[PDB]
Amino acid sequence: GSPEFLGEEDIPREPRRIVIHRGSTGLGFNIVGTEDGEGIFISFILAGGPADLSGELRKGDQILSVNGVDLRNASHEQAAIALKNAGQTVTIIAQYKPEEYSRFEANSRVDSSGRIVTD
Amino acid sequence: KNYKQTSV
Repeated sequence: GSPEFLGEEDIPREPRRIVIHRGSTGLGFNIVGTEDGEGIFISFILAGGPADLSGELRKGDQILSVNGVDLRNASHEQAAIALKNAGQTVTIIAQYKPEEYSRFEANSRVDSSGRIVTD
Repeated sequence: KNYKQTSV
């Protein structure tokens, strides 16, 4: 989506519902994870892809569910399968978890507004 | 470590 929380406005930390209509194309974002159970997170959103256009997602979001399927404790492959096979309309519940995400990316941290910074 | 990344 377009930028909404500007400057040092805090990024909302409650869960949100995002509905992406992508037909039979990719969603246009990457997911990262480790074990099962530590969370599936958005690491990257492709410029001009369906998530960028049709959705309101950001790097650092945890994917809580896809089309009502709970992914909070999913394995990485099964989360990828769930997303790829979700169909043309994809309803994601996401929640911004930048502290957890920041542990994946080198020299990264969370600033006072909740933004992920990489030095 | 045991880290994985995938495009969807």
